[PDB]
Amino acid sequence: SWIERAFYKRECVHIIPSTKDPHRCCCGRLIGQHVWSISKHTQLSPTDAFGTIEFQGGGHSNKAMYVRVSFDTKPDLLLHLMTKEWQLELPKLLISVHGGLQNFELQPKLKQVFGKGLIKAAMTTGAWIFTGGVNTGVIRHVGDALKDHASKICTIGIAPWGIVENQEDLIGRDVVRPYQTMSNPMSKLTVLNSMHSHFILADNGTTGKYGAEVKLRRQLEKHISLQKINTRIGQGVPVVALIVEGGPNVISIVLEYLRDTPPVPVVVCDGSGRASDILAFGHKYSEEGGLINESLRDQLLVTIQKTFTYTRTQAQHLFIILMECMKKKELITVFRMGHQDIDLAILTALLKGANASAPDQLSLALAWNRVDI
Amino acid sequence: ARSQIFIYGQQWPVGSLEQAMLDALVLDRVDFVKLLIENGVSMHRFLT
Repeated sequence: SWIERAFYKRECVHIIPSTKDPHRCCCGRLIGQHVWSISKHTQLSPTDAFGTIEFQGGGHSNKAMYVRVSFDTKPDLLLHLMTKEWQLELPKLLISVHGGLQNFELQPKLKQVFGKGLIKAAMTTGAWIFTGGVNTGVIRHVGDALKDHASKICTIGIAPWGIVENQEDLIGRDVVRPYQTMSNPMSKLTVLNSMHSHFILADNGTTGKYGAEVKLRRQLEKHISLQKINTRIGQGVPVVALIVEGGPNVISIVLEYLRDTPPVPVVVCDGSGRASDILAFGHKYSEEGGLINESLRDQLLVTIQKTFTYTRTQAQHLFIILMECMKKKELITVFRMGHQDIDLAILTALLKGANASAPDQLSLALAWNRVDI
Repeated sequence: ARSQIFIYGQQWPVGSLEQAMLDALVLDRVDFVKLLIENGVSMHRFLT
């Protein structure tokens, strides 16, 4: 009963602006299906969608906690909900997995090495994995990694509430609601990943649109990083940023992570493509950070204009954002395929981002029993 | 059966999966039973 009285929610009560399609409103829902304040005029109310999800189908049966919260909630109440109501202890490591919302396929053991890297980095440190929630793209690879894991977990994903499929199926108050892992191919409403543990599904009022979870996730990660652990070795629950593939937005996410106080190290993987490959090609051909000569500059421009299908001015702006990222070249760790898996990267990020002395890093590695790192 | 019948977007009638579960049990089809339990039906709610 504390979840309804502590968390709030918002629902679409607008003037129904048609724009393109007369049925589609500003929130995208049907014109008769109704029941920020700018053009949506949304009202606040106690939540009606929280509790347990029993994932029917999709291999193994797994129960995942969930709660629908407003996008403007303070992160302290969500973290108190995670520590108290969900009985989750304070973790020793935070992993932030970002990537492209479009579905993609990678190399087979690039996928396997990445999955085993995220899985064993999740068990050995007792980390928390932060994904996009829905079963698209990189989070689909994370869910396949968790399916292949099959052992022992806190892999809480944050998704828009309106983008989820069967929203009426997840309506209840502390009631176990069955969910279908089966998704329609044509339905634009995405599906929830079957092998996740918790959900921080956030409603800004709109349905079928993104952007309702990025600010809340970033504020919650900052608030967790302000939660200096009792060990307090130069940091508290240190934050890494795994990037697989990605689009134009993940470069801005990397810029927000690097240009932050305290700085967040960013790790990338190679071979997936798109933004990660241009980041790797920038990182190998960089010389002294921002000192990039003309030939690799217009090579980067033509690869941005070819892979991301952008115009010349958008490619120039993306190269400017790349150089602004590249000013902090020491924080970015690049994993290249070809006996080393992902495991030996997240750690590096913890070691350099912790920024303690080398006796402290040596004692932390001794605690983890990681001689190679 | 795994790659096309149990593909994404396939609508399923209520109670038909338990009938197929019984039919897989009586014909000694171990892999169909493994697939079926994998696709949502539990032994607690089926076996009477």
